[PDB]
Amino acid sequence: AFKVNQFRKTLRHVKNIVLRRKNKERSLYDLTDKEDNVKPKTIVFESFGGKNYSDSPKYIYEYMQKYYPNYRYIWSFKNPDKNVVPGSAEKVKRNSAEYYQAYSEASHWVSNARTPLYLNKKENQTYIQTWHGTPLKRLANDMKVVRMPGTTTPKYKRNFNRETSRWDYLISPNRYSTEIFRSAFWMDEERILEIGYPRNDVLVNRANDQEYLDEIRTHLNLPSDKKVIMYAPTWRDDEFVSKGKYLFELKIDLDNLYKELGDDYVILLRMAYLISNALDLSGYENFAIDVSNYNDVSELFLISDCLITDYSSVMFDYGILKRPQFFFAYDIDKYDKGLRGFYMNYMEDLPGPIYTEPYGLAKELKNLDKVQQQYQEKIDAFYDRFCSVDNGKASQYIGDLIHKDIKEQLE
Amino acid sequence: AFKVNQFRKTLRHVKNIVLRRKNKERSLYDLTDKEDNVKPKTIVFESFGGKNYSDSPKYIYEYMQKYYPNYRYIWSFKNPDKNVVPGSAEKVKRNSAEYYQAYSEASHWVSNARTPLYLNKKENQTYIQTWHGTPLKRLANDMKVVRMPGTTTPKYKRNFNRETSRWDYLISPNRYSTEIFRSAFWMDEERILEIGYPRNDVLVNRANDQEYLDEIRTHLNLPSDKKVIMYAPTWRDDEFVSKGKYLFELKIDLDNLYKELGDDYVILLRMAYLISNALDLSGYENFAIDVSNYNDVSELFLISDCLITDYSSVMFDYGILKRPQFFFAYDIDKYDKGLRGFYMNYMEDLPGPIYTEPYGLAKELKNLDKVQQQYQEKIDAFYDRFCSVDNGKASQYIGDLIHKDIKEQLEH
Amino acid sequence: AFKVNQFRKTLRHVKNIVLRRKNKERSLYDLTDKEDNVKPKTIVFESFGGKNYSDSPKYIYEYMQKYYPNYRYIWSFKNPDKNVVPGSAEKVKRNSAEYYQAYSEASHWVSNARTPLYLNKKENQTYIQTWHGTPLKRLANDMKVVRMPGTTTPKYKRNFNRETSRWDYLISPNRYSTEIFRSAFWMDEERILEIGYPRNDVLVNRANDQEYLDEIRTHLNLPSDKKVIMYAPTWRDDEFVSKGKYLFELKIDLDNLYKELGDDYVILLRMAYLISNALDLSGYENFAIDVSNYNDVSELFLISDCLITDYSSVMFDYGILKRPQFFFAYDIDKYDKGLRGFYMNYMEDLPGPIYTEPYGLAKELKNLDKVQQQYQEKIDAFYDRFCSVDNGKASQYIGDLIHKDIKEQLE
Amino acid sequence: FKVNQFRKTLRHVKNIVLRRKNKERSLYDLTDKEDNVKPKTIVFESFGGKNYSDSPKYIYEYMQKYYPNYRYIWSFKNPDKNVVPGSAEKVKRNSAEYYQAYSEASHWVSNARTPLYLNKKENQTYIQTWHGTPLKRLANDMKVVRMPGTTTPKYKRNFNRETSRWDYLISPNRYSTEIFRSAFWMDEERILEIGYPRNDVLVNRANDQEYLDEIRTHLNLPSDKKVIMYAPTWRDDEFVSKLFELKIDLDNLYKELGDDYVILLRMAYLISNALDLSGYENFAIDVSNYNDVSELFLISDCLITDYSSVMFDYGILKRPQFFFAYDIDKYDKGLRGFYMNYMEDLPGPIYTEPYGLAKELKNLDKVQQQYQEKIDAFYDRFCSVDNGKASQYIGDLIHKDIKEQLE
Ligand SMILES: O=C(O)CN(CCN(CC(=O)O)CC(=O)O)CC(=O)O
Ligand SMILES: O=C(O)CN(CCN(CC(=O)O)CC(=O)O)CC(=O)O
Ligand SMILES: [Cl-]
Ligand SMILES: [Cl-]
Ligand SMILES: [Cl-]
Ligand SMILES: [Cl-]
Ligand SMILES: [Cl-]
Ligand SMILES: [Cl-]
Ligand SMILES: [Cl-]
Ligand SMILES: [Cl-]
Ligand SMILES: [Cl-]
Ligand SMILES: [Cl-]
Ligand SMILES: [Cl-]
Ligand SMILES: [Cl-]
Ligand SMILES: [Cl-]
Ligand SMILES: [Cl-]
Ligand SMILES: [Cl-]
Ligand SMILES: [Cl-]
Ligand SMILES: [Cl-]
Ligand SMILES: [Cl-]
Repeated sequence: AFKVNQFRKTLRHVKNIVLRRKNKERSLYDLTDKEDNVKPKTIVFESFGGKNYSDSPKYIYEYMQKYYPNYRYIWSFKNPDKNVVPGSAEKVKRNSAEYYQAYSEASHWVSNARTPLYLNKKENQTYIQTWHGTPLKRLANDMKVVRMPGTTTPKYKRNFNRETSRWDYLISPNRYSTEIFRSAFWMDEERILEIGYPRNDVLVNRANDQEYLDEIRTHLNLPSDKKVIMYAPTWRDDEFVSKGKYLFELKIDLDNLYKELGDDYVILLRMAYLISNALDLSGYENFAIDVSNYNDVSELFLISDCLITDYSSVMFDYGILKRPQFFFAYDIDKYDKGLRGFYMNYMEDLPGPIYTEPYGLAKELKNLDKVQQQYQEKIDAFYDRFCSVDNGKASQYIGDLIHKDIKEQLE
Repeated sequence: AFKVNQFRKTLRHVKNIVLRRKNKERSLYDLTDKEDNVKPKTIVFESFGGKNYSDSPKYIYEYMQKYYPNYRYIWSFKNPDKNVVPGSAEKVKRNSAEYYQAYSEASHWVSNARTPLYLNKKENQTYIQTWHGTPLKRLANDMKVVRMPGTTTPKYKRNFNRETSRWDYLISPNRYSTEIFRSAFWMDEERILEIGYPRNDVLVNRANDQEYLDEIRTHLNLPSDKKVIMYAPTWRDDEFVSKGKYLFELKIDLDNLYKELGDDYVILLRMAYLISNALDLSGYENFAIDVSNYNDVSELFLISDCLITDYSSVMFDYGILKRPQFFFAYDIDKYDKGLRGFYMNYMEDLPGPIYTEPYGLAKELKNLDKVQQQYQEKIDAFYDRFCSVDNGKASQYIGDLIHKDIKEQLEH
Repeated sequence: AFKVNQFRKTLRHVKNIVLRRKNKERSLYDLTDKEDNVKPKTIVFESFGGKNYSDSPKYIYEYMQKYYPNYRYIWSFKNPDKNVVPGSAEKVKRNSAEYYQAYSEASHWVSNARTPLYLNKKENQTYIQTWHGTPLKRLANDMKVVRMPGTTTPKYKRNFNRETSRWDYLISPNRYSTEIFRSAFWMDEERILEIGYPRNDVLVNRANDQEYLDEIRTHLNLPSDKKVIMYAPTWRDDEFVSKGKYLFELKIDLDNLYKELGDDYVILLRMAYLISNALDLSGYENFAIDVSNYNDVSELFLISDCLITDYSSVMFDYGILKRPQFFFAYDIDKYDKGLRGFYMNYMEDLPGPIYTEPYGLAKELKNLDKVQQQYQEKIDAFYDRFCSVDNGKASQYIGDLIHKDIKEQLE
Repeated sequence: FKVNQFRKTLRHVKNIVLRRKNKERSLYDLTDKEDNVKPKTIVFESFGGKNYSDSPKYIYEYMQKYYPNYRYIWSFKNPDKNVVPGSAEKVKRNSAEYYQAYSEASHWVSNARTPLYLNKKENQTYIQTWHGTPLKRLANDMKVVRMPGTTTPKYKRNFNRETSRWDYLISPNRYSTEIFRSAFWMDEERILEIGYPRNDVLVNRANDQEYLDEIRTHLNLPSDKKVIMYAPTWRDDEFVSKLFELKIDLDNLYKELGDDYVILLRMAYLISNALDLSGYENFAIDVSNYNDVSELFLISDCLITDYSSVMFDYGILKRPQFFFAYDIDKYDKGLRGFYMNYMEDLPGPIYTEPYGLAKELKNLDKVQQQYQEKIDAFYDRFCSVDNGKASQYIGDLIHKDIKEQLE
């Protein structure tokens, strides 16, 4: 009478219930997850595995809120109380009974990072995967070796693969990424929507919306007369030391930037969360504004006159605006010398100069116009390759597609 | 008080019974295994995860068959039928119900390699570990990376440490080794018995027993008029290609060795189980003798006039005989250039010459006595550092220790 | 070492879970129930094995609702949606996860009948048994033969003894009952609270509460000028015939009772659940009121000018009111001729006449004050033996015992 | 994965881990498939394994001669204390070997009930010889059974379960058949009226003077003396003091008959080792533990019994019987709790005092004429059926049965 798989689960759950394991919520879900639980107008959102309300899901959501308030919107979070969601969406805490109800019921899953393999994406449901940016470093399959603790390359890749096979829909911002995903994610071009990122929507539809460039600016208490510079270096293992209490000042040399640019500029510093609540910005008030904790990074872009980064997929997002970029790669030699661990030729076809010391960077920074002119060539070359595909309608395209998928399911 | 461990095993075992899983024998054992099971006069032996009747545990056991024949002797094998054990030992097949009774009951485990962590070594029993050679490559905790599929370096070292912590006694051949075990295996000097390897007993006790040497030689159908070169390279992953059906002839070049040394010598080829049954010694009959499957390596050392290896710990055992050794390291370049990946300075303090090419090896082999004087300096020095401790009396020291351990247990 | 009792339960539970047995809830309970589940201020109630909200456990629960609202009250039923409980108590259905949780946590059980042997009464827990009436017929240990199916006399006695051994306190109404309980129940005088029946409080406290008599009288649509007779015979197996679709009219002859008293009296029939829904009362309306399903038997006693019974322990409770009783023992012949199957001498020391034919009865029932005087002797003697204990503070004594018992534990 | 197999599976996990003794049984229950049956294996047991005796014996002895070729198995409580001739191997009850035997056999031969935890598959032919013509009513025909631990309905139920598995049931007479068809819930089609295999030697040997001689000197009996057998059934009433001499008055019998007779006492196993027979040496022989009872009847010139089914066996020899019913009042005054009319149609006199009994015993030949009538009426009602070829009939039937299975 009893099937073998149900049995294995039946025991697992007996063990979680009697030993008071916290995963009892999960095992129950495994036993009772039926293809019949799906409610065609329940859609579940989650971004970066629950840290945020943010990114492509946010916008795919905000659009679907203005055009179909009639559906049941659920968001998932690590700490639902510490997040704020506009509209009629209800929120669920990761790993609670509600969390699993939601994922079981939903006809659609919107997400921008991997969702856990312990969740059944039934053949009954559509998992739309937006991902979170054009790749610069190699990921998934294309990685060579991965000495990540607790997990080995083959196992890590087997698992990443089990997860992409669940992607009914994978978004792409460009053929560069489409070409890449196909190999890296074990995808079939059939399922890749080359429609651009919904989070990048507002880079197209608002680049000139002054009352809105002003909300952002006066939200951050930014000076009335000063142009904006964003700096966003990627995380580097290296630089962590001594409990993470007192850091050494940024290599970009802040005291310098204050001397050279303090009159004409202000610098939005966007660091990793560990450098940030370790950074003392005493006596840089109204010059360096810490911006690492700001929810929506696309808004930061809209108000920036240029973007200093190093090895980061954000250059591909900012490029939509065709503004100048500088690449402050002080540790470019420690990074393989001439590394092909990069899907692109970093040494040639990015839209700005590569600086290793931060002083000719600052000087150059004085006159943006000379840089915009000098590099207009490489900046447009960049815009056609990696940015020429966003409509401003990406949130629309996905949201509509959902809707469409859910009229059919309504027959 | 609810016993949360006992619960986890009753479930696991219910699972194995209902699903017809083969580990059902294992999970019963785990559920039911009490200290009260141990029979002070039961002793288990296993060598190389149950592949052989061989090595230290063989000798530790042969000694005991002769001086304490009244204890219950159980040997463990992957395939007991395909193994022949002298004396009174009963044999158990691994992962069979008897395998488990035998380890549950035994007051002493003897092994020369790792025994599985699913077996419970109660506070009640004594796990004596002999290991299987003086370390040259670095092992266990001393390793840097281990891209061994299925397991990550931390979780492999974790497990190893789990195993060594169960070693009540660990045998050692030399102060060199001891220093290393204490680190590589997480050992406390208290538990190390620097007494030499029981398997190396015959290398001392019988090295000049002519009649015994002759049983070994004629058991191997060797010429009478010819001296013996043994060749034992280690396993190389690199050299594997094409299903393991037709290897390329050994780098040592048999054809050349034949021309050069065919008149005075015969060469004993001791390879890995794979390079062996791919080899075609057609037309090297009575010169190249395949000897890969010969159960007792120590008997081979005894009849061997010199040894050729590369990076093997067998060089430390054969050193006991103060005979010549050549090191054909054809691929020394592809092993890190200058590799401290060894506990010793491989380029300097070993008992013979290092050859990267097999042709000047052959020549140098034509006159063993020159090599023996040329290197008597180094051969002796290598003996003082790695072989000085072997008594000949090592199966005795373990045999004794055990019996002495098991009178104590037959009183209070 | 190996905990064998636990092993036995783990196997049992594994068995129920895999086979989809309804008792899986029970066996989980047995495996996990532990002394530390007991919340000192949780108290379970149940009456007659979960049939009602009624009897002593009710009058205990209602008293603690007034003076000790702070505690957690749980009531147990077969069908909780079909029972109504005033106050703060939660209702658990029998044999359900919440029922077992309830008995696992409670510091005190209250019941008036036997509670199942599969519930563990930990040393931790105080089990109060109020029982449900002064014995007439002989019960438990004092029985001679019990040919009840599937179970032999020894095995029945063994299980009853198992139950009484967990009664931490047993209520008794009179020395006569104590004498008996002590033997029939294998009880220690020490554990017998001889305080009367809580369910019988109102017969002391409220006999004269003219406004309360009325709520009860108009609850039953009783005519105004008419006096009230209550007939309540015990169940007789012999009489059951024909699936229970049509009984031969009651031996008491309602047709006659109408002609004789249909002007002055109304008669309240309290019968067994099978005789009651087989009774045709066409044309006895406003004379014969079926009152079998009435929830509170004491309220009926209060408004009863006299009780007609036969071999029931109700004669004992109704005695507190010192009103007249008639014993219509039509079948006294069949019951042994001269049976000592009764703890008391039925033939001699009861508070009224033994009629074996219902015609003399009716006549006598015409003039009630003549009966009252004729027996005001036998009636007082009976009240001095069986009813002289109830101060109507019985519900209180128990509530305060519990409340005291659970102050001690809170330290 | 079946629900029945899962229940057994769990049971065995329990028995094995708790080292219960029924581990041997739960295993049997798990692995017992129809495929285990070996057509030429036959199991014998008599009285639940206390003996090598009775009908199963004679069926076995007969097949030991005409079919030495089959595998014969006998089941005992204490195999090391029983002597079995011929090829048969033996099994101890509730051992691995016992469940083997019973799973493997194509035929079970027994004379009393065999346990319900044993699986009688469609594959197997269970033959019940039972053990005697009923005088006390049994099984379904019982009124009340206050046997401790169990209830009348649950007892009749379990018995009905056992008889439902008797493929063949043996019967000594129409009178028994009548009673079996009702008392054991039996089909008349399944009853073989052939008489008792164990009575075979009462027909075939009664005049074998050399056999009679072995039996007689086996017991060290005197040569000039005739032989009386006394076989009073058991009475619960009479157990006391963890005894009092027999109500038959051995002293009197020794006085009145000691010079012509010798008296064989066949008692219940409990009165046997409470009896002191000092000073009756060579008059009263205790014969209560003698393995074979048909050999006793053979050498008995008469039988003194009371309420026992042995009168029906001994009848075959048309010899005088006596019925010392000293306590026939306690036994219900006039009880029809008997299938027959005791007070009438039995082959002998009902005595209630032992003294007129002793006198009548003096001259057997006069007893034998006085009663020739009633003795014949008795041989005709209850013993006419016995061929002396019963053992033969089963033996062959089994042989005849297992030539079929062999195709
Ligand atoms: O019978 C089990 O529940 C326990 N088993 C089986 C594995 N468990 C672990 C799990 O929860 O994933 C479950 C199982 O696979 O049935 C072994 C374990 O505890 O490590
Ligand atoms: O009843 C059974 O299913 C078997 N067990 C009981 C089954 N339970 C224990 C219990 O119900 O008493 C656990 C198990 O399935 O064995 C009794 C036996 O030995 O015949
Ligand atoms: Cl829906
Ligand atoms: Cl022992
Ligand atoms: Cl094998
Ligand atoms: Cl460990
Ligand atoms: Cl080797
Ligand atoms: Cl358990
Ligand atoms: Cl509490
Ligand atoms: Cl309900
Ligand atoms: Cl309610
Ligand atoms: Cl009562
Ligand atoms: Cl009526
Ligand atoms: Cl099934
Ligand atoms: Cl069983
Ligand atoms: Cl066969
Ligand atoms: Cl029987
Ligand atoms: Cl059966
Ligand atoms: Cl019988
Ligand atoms: Cl006597």
